[PDB]
Formats: sequence, structure tokens, C-alpha cells
Amino acid sequence: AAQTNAPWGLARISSTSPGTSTYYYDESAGQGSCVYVIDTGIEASHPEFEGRAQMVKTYYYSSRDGNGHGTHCAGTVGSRTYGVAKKTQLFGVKVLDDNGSGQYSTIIAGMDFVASDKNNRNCPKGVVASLSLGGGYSSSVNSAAARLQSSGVMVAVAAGNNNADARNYSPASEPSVCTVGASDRYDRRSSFSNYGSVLDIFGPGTDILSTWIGGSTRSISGTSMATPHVAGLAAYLMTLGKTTAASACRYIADTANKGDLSNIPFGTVNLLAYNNYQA
Ligand SMILES: [Ca+2]
Ligand SMILES: [Ca+2]
Ligand SMILES: [Cl-]
Ligand SMILES: [Cl-]
Ligand SMILES: [Cl-]
Repeated sequence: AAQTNAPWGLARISSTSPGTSTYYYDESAGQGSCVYVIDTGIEASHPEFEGRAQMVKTYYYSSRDGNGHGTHCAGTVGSRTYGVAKKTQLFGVKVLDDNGSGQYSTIIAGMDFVASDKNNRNCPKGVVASLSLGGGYSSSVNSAAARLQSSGVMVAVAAGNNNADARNYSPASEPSVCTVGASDRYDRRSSFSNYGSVLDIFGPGTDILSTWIGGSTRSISGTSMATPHVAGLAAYLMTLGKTTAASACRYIADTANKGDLSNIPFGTVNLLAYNNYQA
């Protein structure tokens, strides 16, 4: 399949070279997989989600996304126009309040919630969790993300936006999950992206167009926006039978575009997620 005039990051993950604007993908499109977006919530009624999104859990007075961040991330996973995996099922877990903040104890509960809740849902091709959030190092937050991976969910997390080594942030620094840095449309490391040997992969992160609350759209930047490109790519490859939740991060790194990025520090991987679709 081909989507003309796609956002640049969708085009980039289906291309060997930068500067193109069509997104190529197998029409299966993640059907039969499930992606949990663990964030400020999701505006499920946005037309772009087509009834494929729903809120399953909140820790605040409401389950609605009053911020936008969680809706934008979910749109990059799975919206019809701006999403990688256009037929996947999206589940929202609201661990962050509408200012974008939340306690580590709440985020830990949300991760253990997903490891159980997947047994209540129909996801025969597999289950992914997208975590576009982070803070200072916490061994309890890292262990929670490791449990979720071990339970059989592909866990993708954002490296963080400090232009610093990600070893000092959680859950970015947890080695068993998939830690995602950000690149821009010119195949440079985004100037804010964290780096380090704990990174696994890069995805598009600067100037990313996706869904927003109030049924709108906008373009914003961060490792937050890179992470759901990889989450959606995982769900897409799992639906194709190429990989499993346990090995998807390794499979994405195996099959990535290699050596294409500039401004990569010595000792950080030079790998850019790629769906390897041969039309
Ligand atoms: Ca959410
Ligand atoms: Ca990692
Ligand atoms: Cl996310
Ligand atoms: Cl890793
Ligand atoms: Cl690369």
C-alpha cells in the first residue's frame, strides 16, 4: 500500500533515504495487535481513530485527555492519516494529569495494570506498550518496566530530552526495554535527544504532525514523538509474523537503516527504524 503526502516521519521509516513523502506499508496494517499508550489519556472520539481507540484506566477524577500529549502519541501509533499501524487497537491508560505530571508510584501501578489487562483483551498478533515519559533514575520504575516486558509486552520508552546520557533517567535506562532516541528530517540526531549506550534505536522526533484534542492536529517535537513510531512499527511487524514481543526491539535494530545519522556521539548506536517493505 501507499499513502501519498504522508508526514515526513512515516515516509522516513519506509525509506532507505531521507527527503521523500510517501509512506509504504503492508495493508495488514497491524490488524489483530494492540498498543497501550500510557500517558495523559486519549481523545477516543477523534475521527482519526475510527472507533479503534478506548480508555481502559485512569488514576484521576477523569479519564479524558485534557493536555493533548497522549492523543498526539496515540495518533502516531495508529491514527488513519498520521499513524504507523493504521488498523491496530489502541488502549489508553491515564497515569499523567492534564499538566503532564504524575507520581512514580502511579506510573508503576499503570505498568502492572497493563501486564494484567492484556489478558482481558483480544490481541492475537501481540501486545505493545508505548511510554513517552521519563524522569530521574529510579530502580523501582526500571523494575516495573522490566516486569511488563517479561510478561509478554513489547515495551518502547523515550530516551528523554536533556541532550545527556540516558543512563541517569528512568525507565529509559532499563536495559530489557526498547529505548528510543529522536532524529530530524535531515537525518541528524535531534538537538535535544538523549544518547548513550543504553539507546537501542532512533525514530523520527522533530516536527511531527499528529492528532490533538478538540478534534484538531498539530506538530510538536521530542523523544516522546519518536517512541510511538517504534511502538507502531513493532505492532506492524508482529502482525506480519516477523517477530515476537520478546525479540521485537532486537529485530528492529537488526533490520534498521545503519550509519545514516549525523551528530551521533561515539558509543551510541547509529540505527534508524525501518519497516523494510518492498512494495
Ligand atoms: Ca494515555
Ligand atoms: Ca534499553
Ligand atoms: Cl507514547
Ligand atoms: Cl534495550
Ligand atoms: Cl542510521
